[PDB]
Amino acid sequence: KTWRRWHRRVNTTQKRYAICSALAASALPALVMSKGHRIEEVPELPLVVEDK
Amino acid sequence: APSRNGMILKPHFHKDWQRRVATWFNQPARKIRRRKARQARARRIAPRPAAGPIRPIVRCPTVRYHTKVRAGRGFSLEELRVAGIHKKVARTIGISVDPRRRNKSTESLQANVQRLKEYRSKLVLFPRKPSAPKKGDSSAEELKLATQLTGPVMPIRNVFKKEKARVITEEEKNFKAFASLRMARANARLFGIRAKRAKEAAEQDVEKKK
Amino acid sequence: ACARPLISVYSEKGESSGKNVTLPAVFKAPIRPDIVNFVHTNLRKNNRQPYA
Amino acid sequence: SAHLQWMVVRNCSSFLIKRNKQTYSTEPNNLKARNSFRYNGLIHRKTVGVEPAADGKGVVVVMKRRSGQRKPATSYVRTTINKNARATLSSIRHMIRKNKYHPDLRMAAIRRASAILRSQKPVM
Amino acid sequence: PSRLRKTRKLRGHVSHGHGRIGKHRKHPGGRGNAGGMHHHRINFDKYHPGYFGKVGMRHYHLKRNQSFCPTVNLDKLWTLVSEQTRVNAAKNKTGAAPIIDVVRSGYYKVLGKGKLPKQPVIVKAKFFSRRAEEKIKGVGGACVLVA
Amino acid sequence: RMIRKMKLPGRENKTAVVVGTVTDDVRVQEVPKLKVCALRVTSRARSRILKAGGKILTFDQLALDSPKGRGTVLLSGPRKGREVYRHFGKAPGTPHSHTKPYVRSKGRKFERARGRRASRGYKN
Amino acid sequence: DDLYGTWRKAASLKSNYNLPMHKMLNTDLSRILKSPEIQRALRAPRKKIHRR
RNA sequence: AAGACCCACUCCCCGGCGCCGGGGGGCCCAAGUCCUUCUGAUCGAGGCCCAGCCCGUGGACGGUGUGAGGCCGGUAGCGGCCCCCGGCGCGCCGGGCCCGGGUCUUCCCGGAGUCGGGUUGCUUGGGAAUGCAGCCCAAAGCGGGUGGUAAACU
RNA sequence: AGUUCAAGAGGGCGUGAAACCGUUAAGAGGUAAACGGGUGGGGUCCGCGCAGUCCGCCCGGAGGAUUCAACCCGGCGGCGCGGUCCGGCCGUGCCGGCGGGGCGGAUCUCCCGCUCCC
RNA sequence: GCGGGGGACCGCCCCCCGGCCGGCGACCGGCCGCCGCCGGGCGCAUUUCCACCGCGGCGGUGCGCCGCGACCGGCUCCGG
RNA sequence: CGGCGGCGAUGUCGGCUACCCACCCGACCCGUCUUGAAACACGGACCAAGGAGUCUAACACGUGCGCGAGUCGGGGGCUACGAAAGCCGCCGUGGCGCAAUGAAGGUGAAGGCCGGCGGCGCGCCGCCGGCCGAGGUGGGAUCCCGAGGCCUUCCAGUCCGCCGAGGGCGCACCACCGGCCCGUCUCGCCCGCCGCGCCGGGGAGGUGGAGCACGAGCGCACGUGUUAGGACCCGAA
RNA sequence: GCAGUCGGCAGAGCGAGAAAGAGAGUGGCGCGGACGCUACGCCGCGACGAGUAGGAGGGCCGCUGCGGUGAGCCUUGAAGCCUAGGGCGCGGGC
Ligand SMILES: [Mg+2]
Ligand SMILES: [Mg+2]
Ligand SMILES: [Mg+2]
Ligand SMILES: [Mg+2]
Ligand SMILES: [Mg+2]
Ligand SMILES: [Mg+2]
Ligand SMILES: [Mg+2]
Ligand SMILES: [Mg+2]
Ligand SMILES: [Mg+2]
Ligand SMILES: [Mg+2]
Ligand SMILES: [Mg+2]
Ligand SMILES: [Mg+2]
Ligand SMILES: [Mg+2]
Ligand SMILES: [Mg+2]
Ligand SMILES: [Mg+2]
Ligand SMILES: [Mg+2]
Ligand SMILES: [Mg+2]
Ligand SMILES: [Mg+2]
Ligand SMILES: [Mg+2]
Ligand SMILES: [Mg+2]
Ligand SMILES: [Mg+2]
Ligand SMILES: [Mg+2]
Ligand SMILES: [Mg+2]
Ligand SMILES: [Mg+2]
Ligand SMILES: [Mg+2]
Ligand SMILES: [Mg+2]
Ligand SMILES: [Mg+2]
Ligand SMILES: [Mg+2]
Ligand SMILES: [Mg+2]
Ligand SMILES: [Mg+2]
Ligand SMILES: [Mg+2]
Ligand SMILES: [Mg+2]
Ligand SMILES: [Mg+2]
Ligand SMILES: [Mg+2]
Ligand SMILES: [Mg+2]
Ligand SMILES: [Mg+2]
Ligand SMILES: [Mg+2]
Ligand SMILES: [Mg+2]
Repeated sequence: KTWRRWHRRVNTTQKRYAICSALAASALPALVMSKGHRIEEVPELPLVVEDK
Repeated sequence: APSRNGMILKPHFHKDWQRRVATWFNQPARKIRRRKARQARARRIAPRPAAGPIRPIVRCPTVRYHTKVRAGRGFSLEELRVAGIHKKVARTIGISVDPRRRNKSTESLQANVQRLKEYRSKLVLFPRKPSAPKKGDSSAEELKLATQLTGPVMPIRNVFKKEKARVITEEEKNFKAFASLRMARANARLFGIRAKRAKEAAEQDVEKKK
Repeated sequence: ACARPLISVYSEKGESSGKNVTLPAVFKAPIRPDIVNFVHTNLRKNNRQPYA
Repeated sequence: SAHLQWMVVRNCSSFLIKRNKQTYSTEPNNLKARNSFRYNGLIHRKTVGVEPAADGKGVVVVMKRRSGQRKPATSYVRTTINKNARATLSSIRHMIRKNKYHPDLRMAAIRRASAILRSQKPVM
Repeated sequence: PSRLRKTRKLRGHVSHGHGRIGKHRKHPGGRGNAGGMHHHRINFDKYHPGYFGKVGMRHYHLKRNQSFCPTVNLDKLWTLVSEQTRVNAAKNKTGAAPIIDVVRSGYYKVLGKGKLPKQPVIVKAKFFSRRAEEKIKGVGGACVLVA
Repeated sequence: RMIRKMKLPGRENKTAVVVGTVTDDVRVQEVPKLKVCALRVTSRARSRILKAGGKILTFDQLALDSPKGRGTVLLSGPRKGREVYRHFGKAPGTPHSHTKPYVRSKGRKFERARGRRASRGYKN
Repeated sequence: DDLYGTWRKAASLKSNYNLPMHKMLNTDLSRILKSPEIQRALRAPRKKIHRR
């Protein structure tokens, strides 16, 4: 049927929690290399380029 | 058949409910279409505010909500009469009108009258013929500084009369709230029967002399 | 944690500018891969067009 | 910390191979290529790696530096050793033991130096 | 997840967890709450006492907003106001007691459950409990009826 | 509950340890100095304890402070505090059984007539 | 730092959100275990294999 | 609504007409068939330096002898051009409309075989009858209807 | 014979399974066949088996190598706060204030609008 | 008098400072010292390092296939 | 074993298994209903492909996550994938939770000590003030104190760590005893005033309650169970 | 049971019938040392193992499709299918 529950609501505190945890993990070099991004020559992992 | 300890349930699924099931897969489509209709309306009435006309302050009835004020359908005809606005020009300069609404108290009447006089103070009225201004129309400075207002026009807020800390008096320290409530319920319950008893025992005792 | 270092902000040509932004505290959040995977498995069902 | 990064990557890394009732980690500085907490080459503050040199002769040894942990460009220090086998093992054993530099990886690195050097000596 | 369901482990077993003797038939016992007075009477009396029968007066057109009276206890009475409201009243010496209007915060009646902290207060409510008003008088304070 | 359990005579200068949540209680007017270790502390409870001059520890800090838990009071919340236990017990519908039944709604026509009044057949 | 906040300050661009709290603060289990405080309280290890 | 007393502006719209600044359709718009090599065929594989082949607001897709950002159609772009149909402004001719608010005084005002009642039948959560309909009775005007328990008084 | 890379793709033609059938090869055959356990025999292929293992240290033998240790220069890295070397940065640290600001508060108190009053 | 503006207070946060204290092992520099490594010199062969040889010894692992013996130890069944 | 032997390149070595054959022992054909099937019980000639506990809603309990006396934006609104995600707080309306009980009118969750005064005859039977204050008993994981003691020539002599007779505070929880709230019953004396009434409030003792007695809920996800739905699939007259 | 891989910052203990400290102070040459530890791991002892209906656990058993990942495989040959070939796993299967 079409009226299978396709959609799942997540609590807002948990959605912000997961954004916080994923951001926090995107600053540790082991976890992003274990994700497989080739970063073995980037000069700093929270890689902030200036606003130009 | 029921198992052990559990709730007795009455699901209302004994009809042919699956023909009349209303899925909401067009929910963001309805939201996105309602949004575009809202911006099309706001673009069409270009200096007039987007939400609509000004709505009065009404007290909700029916004791759960009677501390809360909210926006009513329209300003009533006596509110427009005290504000000195014609009931047919009100809807042309953007005032909601409710002919059906009575007033029962002075204060809500006066609050919505002051709302009308606070709104006509903010009303920037464009001249009807664009190259010729007229008598009551707004001046060319507020015409050039006219903007389209978003949200409700002067939105309605609950104001709370905050009370400072007072020294408690002996009269309030001697007032018995629970006793006064119980006696109030008793007097309201027994007003008619005590009046009947007093009238009967007053009129029937005149048989002693008549 | 509570120690927040000084991230260097980089430029167009990739060398380090003199600018420095102290690290945001969201990068010191608890990294919770079970919660991230829960949020992912429930939010990723929300774009699903129905089939029947 | 390292134990936290391990509890993240112990089953969900891209270097994880789980085939034929075995488990391997294809990480660059993983001596023994073993998915372990001890032999993981990414999660530690101090790591040793051993791999063949850029040219086909010699063994390059990799040491992780203390300061720039979040800075992968200047993080690893590479040293090519092109000596005889005994001298190369003496150099690696002195780099690990005399520095006290992550000392449980001493003969994993020594045996990896021996394996790369044997692989560099040609077959008849 | 259908892959964590019991039906995946039941592939290969003949009766699918419902027995060979007494099978999975259609509705063995009636539909819904059938036989609640006849053959499910033991369950209905053992777990739902009072299900059958008719008690009390009818009230034909009940308006639930009419009997609306959300209550508050005296242990949460100072949670309606801010903390500086309590500590300024604690430190001052004029006896200037703060007012708590519980209608303002959203309650109509004050019942008195907890102990009330030793400082004066003026409490406004539509109704009061007897124990609530006597505890406010005991701590020193006033009960003010509002409508 | 944690206030009164550390209030007992002989439990001064000593750490409250719970392996659950320290939640706030708003029917509390004065919060004395508490040294607490817990898994989670709710945000207002942290504000109240830290404004009271107390310390909030986590279990890794507890392990470094007292490795054997000396100077500790282990505490628990009410394990029958959940509303399921009011439904648990003797079956409601047996004599002297003060067990809450499962009702869709509560009211005068919801499970009040037959087995619950002497007038409507019988009372247990 | 204004979208998600620090721990001392809430989120300026959210209604009521603060950074989530760490269930343990020092996650360096090796640094915890070989620190002297625990090691003085440990008993002697039994490292000897008593086979059949 | 009309009369009297005051206050107060002469601009709304129709029929024609010309002039000024969204929609359909059509035609188009970046860059490799470079050098080797595999093949039945390459769109595969390697290379293109000191511009790290070229374009990239285009690396969606389809077709082309496997597999294509660059072969082709397309894609992207507040990109172009030509028609068409509007909508939107100003201007002219003819015609229409020659209009209001306040104060006081004097007048006027309402829908019937309908409401309502009884009964019958259906319907409703509507329970001494929620609604509808048939039949019978059958209105009033400081009246009528409603005010979720039938009825009388207020 | 020819086309095609391929007819081992030939106009119900990609792949072309199993049931079933034909033929070739091999083995067998009176308790219907078939099966489990245990061996044996023969085949098919496999081990590219068929004089059989290297590894580390030491001794000896001749051989080769501009080669070891130690000292000089330079670079890199690791490690007593080098008790109390110099300087920074950070603190889910605190105290101080002739401080300079944002936010919030059911904490208190000079101007404007508005409503009666001559 | 109402509503609003102004001010004070309080709390928290941010930024200047003045001072302790902690960390730099989720977060450093400079010199000094000790060490290790790399490169380049000097060193020059009773040292070092390569590759071969002996049916060499030492220690580990296995013998290509088919076998046999010896003693040790465990469990058993007997016998003198 | 610091003991040995034999055989080897075109006919031999090994290959437990894998194809065929031989032999001894075992061995009745599966599925199903049934007390009992190899059954003279039924279905099944063979092969391929399809083919049966699902989804929605509700409830219960368990478990996981987030926040927590709260929680939740699901409906609305603002700003290719994206119909997603982010935000709103003067969008928490509202749901469930924080309070129950009674048919209902309704009511609605501790008290003691001290100073003053046979009214009666609260020595007893209220209000003026102050103080202390949310119960107890038994068991109870943990934790606290410590008579003494844990040797290296021997007397001291200190600090740290460990052990410990005994004594404690006692988590959660259980059992019991008191206490408090609503219904109802019995007994009995008072207290109040804007109206002193067919008024209002109180006490003691039992007793009915799905209560209180210093919270534990809400949302989401998973799993089982019971249902309403075609409801595991096929089947009527 | 094992975080004790506690190494020229060394000293390599903790199976042993008998509560506890291989405690600390002060007076009377040659640069060496197996393995380990996916802590959801590894190791050690002891006892046990029938199973219909039924329940639970583990599946590096299998199919399809999606989200990540393998600088994966592939016209120097993918899927599929056949096989007296080699094997692995208790088995599903590979
Ligand atoms: Mg059952
Ligand atoms: Mg609108
Ligand atoms: Mg079974
Ligand atoms: Mg069956
Ligand atoms: Mg079952
Ligand atoms: Mg059954
Ligand atoms: Mg039966
Ligand atoms: Mg069923
Ligand atoms: Mg019967
Ligand atoms: Mg190419
Ligand atoms: Mg293409
Ligand atoms: Mg193509
Ligand atoms: Mg290309
Ligand atoms: Mg092109
Ligand atoms: Mg093009
Ligand atoms: Mg285009
Ligand atoms: Mg009906
Ligand atoms: Mg009436
Ligand atoms: Mg009535
Ligand atoms: Mg072919
Ligand atoms: Mg073909
Ligand atoms: Mg074919
Ligand atoms: Mg033959
Ligand atoms: Mg036989
Ligand atoms: Mg059968
Ligand atoms: Mg039978
Ligand atoms: Mg059978
Ligand atoms: Mg027979
Ligand atoms: Mg049959
Ligand atoms: Mg048959
Ligand atoms: Mg099939
Ligand atoms: Mg639950
Ligand atoms: Mg879409
Ligand atoms: Mg159940
Ligand atoms: Mg069916
Ligand atoms: Mg079903
Ligand atoms: Mg049918
Ligand atoms: Mg078994």
